[PDB]
Amino acid sequence: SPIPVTIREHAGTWYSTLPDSTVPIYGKTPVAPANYMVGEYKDFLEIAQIPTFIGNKVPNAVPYIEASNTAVKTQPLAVYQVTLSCSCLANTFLAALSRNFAQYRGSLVYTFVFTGTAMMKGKFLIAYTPPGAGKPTSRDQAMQATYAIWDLGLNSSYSFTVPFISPTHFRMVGTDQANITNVDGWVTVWQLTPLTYPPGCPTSAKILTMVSAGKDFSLKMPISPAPWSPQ
Amino acid sequence: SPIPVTIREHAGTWYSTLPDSTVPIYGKTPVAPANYMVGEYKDFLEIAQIPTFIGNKVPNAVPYIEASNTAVKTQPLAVYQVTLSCSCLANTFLAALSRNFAQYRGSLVYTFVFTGTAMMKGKFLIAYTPPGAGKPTSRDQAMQATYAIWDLGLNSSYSFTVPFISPTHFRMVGTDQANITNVDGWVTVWQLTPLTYPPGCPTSAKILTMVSAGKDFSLKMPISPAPWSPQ
Amino acid sequence: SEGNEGVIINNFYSNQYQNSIDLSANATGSDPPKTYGQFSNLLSGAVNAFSNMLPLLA
Amino acid sequence: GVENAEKGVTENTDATADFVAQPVYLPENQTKVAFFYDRSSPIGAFAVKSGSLESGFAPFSNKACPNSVILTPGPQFDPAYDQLRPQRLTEIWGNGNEETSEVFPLKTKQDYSFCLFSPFVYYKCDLEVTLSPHTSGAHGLLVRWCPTGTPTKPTTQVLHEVSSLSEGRTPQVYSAGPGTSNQISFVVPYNSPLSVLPAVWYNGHKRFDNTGDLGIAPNSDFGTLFFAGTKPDIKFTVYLRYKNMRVFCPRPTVFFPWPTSGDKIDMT
Amino acid sequence: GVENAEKGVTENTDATADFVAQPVYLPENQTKVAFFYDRSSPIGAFAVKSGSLESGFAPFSNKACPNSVILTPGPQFDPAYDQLRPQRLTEIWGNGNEETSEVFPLKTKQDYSFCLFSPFVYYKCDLEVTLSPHTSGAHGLLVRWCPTGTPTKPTTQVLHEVSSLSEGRTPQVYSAGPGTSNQISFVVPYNSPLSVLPAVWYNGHKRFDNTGDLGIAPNSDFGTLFFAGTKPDIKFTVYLRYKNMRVFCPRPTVFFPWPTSGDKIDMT
Repeated sequence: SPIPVTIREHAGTWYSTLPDSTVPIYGKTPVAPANYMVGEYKDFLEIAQIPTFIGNKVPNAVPYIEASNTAVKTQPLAVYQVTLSCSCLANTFLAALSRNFAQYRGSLVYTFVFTGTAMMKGKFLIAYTPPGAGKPTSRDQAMQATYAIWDLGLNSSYSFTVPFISPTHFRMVGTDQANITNVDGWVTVWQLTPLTYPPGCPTSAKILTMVSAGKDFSLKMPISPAPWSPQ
Repeated sequence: SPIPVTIREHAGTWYSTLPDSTVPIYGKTPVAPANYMVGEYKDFLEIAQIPTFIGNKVPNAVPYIEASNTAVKTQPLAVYQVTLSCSCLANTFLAALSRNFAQYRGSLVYTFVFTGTAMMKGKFLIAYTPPGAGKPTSRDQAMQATYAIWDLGLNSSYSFTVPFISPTHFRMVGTDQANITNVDGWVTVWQLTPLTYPPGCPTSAKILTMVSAGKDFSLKMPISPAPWSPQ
Repeated sequence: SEGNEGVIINNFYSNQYQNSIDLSANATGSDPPKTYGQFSNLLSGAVNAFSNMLPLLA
Repeated sequence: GVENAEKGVTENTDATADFVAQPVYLPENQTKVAFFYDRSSPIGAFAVKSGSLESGFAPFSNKACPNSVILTPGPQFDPAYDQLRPQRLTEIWGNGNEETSEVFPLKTKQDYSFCLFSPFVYYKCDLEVTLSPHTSGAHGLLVRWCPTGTPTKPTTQVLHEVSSLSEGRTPQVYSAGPGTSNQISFVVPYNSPLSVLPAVWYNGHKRFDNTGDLGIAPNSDFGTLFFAGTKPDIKFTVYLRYKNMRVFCPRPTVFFPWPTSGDKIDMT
Repeated sequence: GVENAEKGVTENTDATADFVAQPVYLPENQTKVAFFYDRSSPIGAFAVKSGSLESGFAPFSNKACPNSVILTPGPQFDPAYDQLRPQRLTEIWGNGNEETSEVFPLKTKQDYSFCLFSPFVYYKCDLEVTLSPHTSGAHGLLVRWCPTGTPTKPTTQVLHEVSSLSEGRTPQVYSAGPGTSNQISFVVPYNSPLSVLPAVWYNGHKRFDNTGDLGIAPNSDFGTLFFAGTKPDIKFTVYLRYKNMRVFCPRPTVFFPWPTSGDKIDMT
């Protein structure tokens, strides 16, 4: 009547991620009601959608880019690599969230908030260039890829979504080494028309830059990034 | 047909509080009928409600306080901290019970029994002051908090309940170190009117002081206090 | 959702033991049950009505 | 609320009686008696004598770490006869016996926690016992359990080369192998001929002769345990766990010293 | 898509809003909070003092490898009182304390991963603990777990020859035999008197005296663990696993240093 068992070779091992529970030692303990509580979330995707600041001019990072009164088709206002590893994104919640997973999929959202004067006017060309032929070198080449024209007026910001264009269903989150001329392409910001203004107004303005996940965005396989010290 | 098992890493441990039973070695033993027995209880809460004596004038403890023929608004007859750790409560069943648990919640009941002459008369102001502004220093400040006026007459005692006023659902039973100016406030007893009497009667009386749990009172998580020796 | 547990078998320890007990407090308070068990001392003869009565003062 | 405590019974309230308040009840089950004592606590350290595995048993103690133990939460031993079979006592003996001595650690064997808090006159329960060798290396332990009031002098060796503990049909337990976890566990039934057991004191004598010595009621324990084993140098702790505890008649607990210090205590 | 971020809320899109595209959603469940923290991570290495198995406990550390541990993912220790009971801290201490020193490995004890990524203000959960001896030979370990806010000075030895850890009815765990797997595992309930716990910072003091020292809310941990054992030379790792995690109010995470290098990072 005692039951016969066969002991597996792995007898005694401890698995840090075992899909199971252990021995309870202090049962029947009621907790302190926490039912008045608010603000709970349950999925990181629930908040990955909130835009945080992209760092410009690293390592002297500022949360914005500057538009000028000159449109050089040869000069991007910004060039971001589309990699959740860009030093550019290093401190966005998107990047901080993403660094705990192995792969991502879906839309990335670059939000621009114009902060100049109400009296200023201007147009920007924001483009996404998939990899393969290198980064575009003039607005004329960028304009050949996915892009949008942002006109300044009553409405303050512009939300640009870079479409997930990829051979694989998912893309690796982080880079092992550095990713070349690769990565997954580039977001470049250009002036189409120069910032124009009347007399009595500054001749340049700051554009706030943020990033977030699109409704499309997914992350999978939780891991740990290489440990670091903020200092 | 022998069944394959995976041995957990914790193989061989002994848990002092395991929610389970062990091997029986002497079965089918009938007991001696104890069915004539009376007086059984099943929950400590069942008896925590019986008042026991508060010790006054520690370490020369007496089970009572003394009322006089003078009402000094500046002089409390007693000041108890509302802590199940007060040296004041050290020998009440409430305190002895409570010291085996981590937290409590609910009403504390301070019972006063007048033991003076039938010919005496008098009025007391009993107050509970929540923490935050320190202990009251005169009956005038106590009177600003929760209080009751106890009038002497035919009925011998007065049952004062200190309401559970707290930010947390539960309060810690015992103190780690000593609790300052904290603890959970104070019960202070003051004379409103002096003890008055006719000729031929003593000019002071003893008031018996006891404490008990209210119907509200709860205790949770059984532990062990620091060991002590009564001597 | 749930965590990282994916065993088919019913938990061997019951819940009140495997987990903490989530309770909820209502804003307006709750009445203790009337009695905590059946232990009690009893007071009898508290009142009156019946004796060698009404020879007894008014 | 006005009241009259002289009646011997006092009406219970909540903040609701005298002030504008609300009751604040919340359920919990850790205050039930059965739940409270249904956990293990130690009664002392014991030892085995050299080569007891293959010879006649004989009372003996290592460092006031004896050979046998009475299953009871009350005091027993009496360090002065560490070499005699142990007995139940009516007092706890300090660590030393003169001024300059110390109370802890106690010399006698008892469930100090049970002693410190048992607000009942009588109780009934089953006893779960745990033997824990203070070693993580192999350990052999032979145990003989005798119901209360039965023969407790396992002194005659009847079989050549077999411990005298290991004799008869009296329950014997033995753990000893290279793959054991060294500890032993088991639960014993309630064998006192008494209906319920005195928890603290029993105000009567042992014989009708009134050869006056009050305190303990005869056969009011769970029996005696005798040990024989192979590591005469390792000591082991013995723990008690009260299974389905029942208590009758509340009574006072042990006195706690007045803080000739503050207006509160702490820990230790 | 034109938008107005000043409102504090921004409409979410997919490539579909401005271009000729299609949504590309695919389900996954590894981003749920509960799933994410329901895995073990280490908080540091600990040690046992010599002969603690049979004597009074006393704070002590081996190489800044102490004796007891507070169950919390936050920093604790303070290498300067490696011989004092440990305490919760409001900062992490580097490996050295002067220029020429090093940040890793850290000296304090904490769940560095939790610290690095906890985008919530408050949380609630049960704690699963794993003790792993750094040895594949026999190992004896005695553990005492005390709920938060209860007595934590397991200093008086009450029973002769029994560890002072091994006293009372406070949960004690012990593994020690030639056939064990040496490791210990168990899960403790949530015992803070607080409704929910501060995950990073608590902007308030300890007393109403405002004897100003903000940071940690009192009794906001899962209790303290005390260790006694037989291999005073083997250290063991302690790991935490958050069972049924719940978090409230998103907040920022730890700063990541600007690559004063490329336009991307890597690993280490």
